[PDB]
Formats: sequence, C-alpha cells, structure tokens
Amino acid sequence: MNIFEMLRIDEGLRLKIYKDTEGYYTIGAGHLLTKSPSLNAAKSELDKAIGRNTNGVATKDEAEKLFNQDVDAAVRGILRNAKLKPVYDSLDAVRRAALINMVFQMGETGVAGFTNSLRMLQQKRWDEAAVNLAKSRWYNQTPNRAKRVITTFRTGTWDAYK
Ligand SMILES: [Cl-]
Ligand SMILES: [Cl-]
Repeated sequence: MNIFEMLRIDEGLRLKIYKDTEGYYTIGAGHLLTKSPSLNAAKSELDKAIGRNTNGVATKDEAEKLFNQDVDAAVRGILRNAKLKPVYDSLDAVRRAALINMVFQMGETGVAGFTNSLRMLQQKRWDEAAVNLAKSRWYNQTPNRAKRVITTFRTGTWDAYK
C-alpha cells in the first residue's frame, strides 16, 4: 500500500466531469475544477488543465497525470507549511500518508486549522488525536473516508485499507 493506492481508493478515478460530495465539478481522482455552478466554466477549466479541447472528457493517462501533479502539490504544500511541516517530519511513513490524504482532500489551510489534533499527533498521543479529529465537519460529512484516515493515524498500519 502507498499514498497513490490509498487515494485511489478514497477518490476513485472518473473520466467524465462529475460533482464531488459538495456538489462541485471535478474530474479524475478528486481534481476540483471549479466551485462555480457553471458546467461551462468547468469545461473551460478542464481544457486549460489538460491542454486540449476536451469536451468534459479526459483519457486515463490525462487523469493520472492530474493525479500525480496533485499528490506532488499536496506534499510540497505540507513541506512549505510552517504548521504542517513539523508534524509531518515527526511521523512514520504510514501516518505521513494519512496526513497527505487529509491535505489532498481539504487543502493545506484546512488541515493547518486542526491545531489541537496536529499537536496531539506531534506528541504521538494516538487515541487522543483520533478522538479530536472526529469532532469535525470533515468526519460528519464524509464519515467512512474520515474513519479510514483516522484509523490510519491511530494504528500506524494500513488495516483500514486492506
Ligand atoms: Cl491544474
Ligand atoms: Cl465517506
């Protein structure tokens, strides 16, 4: 198991523009296109991202390329973030993937906001962090995914994904 396989399970890989859990236009493995209600705007963003007139449809390779870029960007965002970097540096390889997953889903700013949970993760207080992470809109809105990530932080294993 690795970060890509993990996110593939959590996000899937759709080849036609679709609406995410929040009703926003997305493509591939959770690549948000726009928060605008407009399908046209979505299509415009898609074409700009892939570099061709797509007509709302991407090929598998194109989607995968977007996926690779997004994973790379999440990691880099973490490393550049003053609040995130120290937690990431303190974790083992499995838990680092869990942190990457949260950043991929909610953006750096969003995760950076879980102040208390981050401090707990940094102190290796696993069960405490898991409880804290669960008190969030994130857990209430996408519970199954949040439980998978939470368990990963709690145990340090990939059990929730196997
Ligand atoms: Cl892009
Ligand atoms: Cl879910």
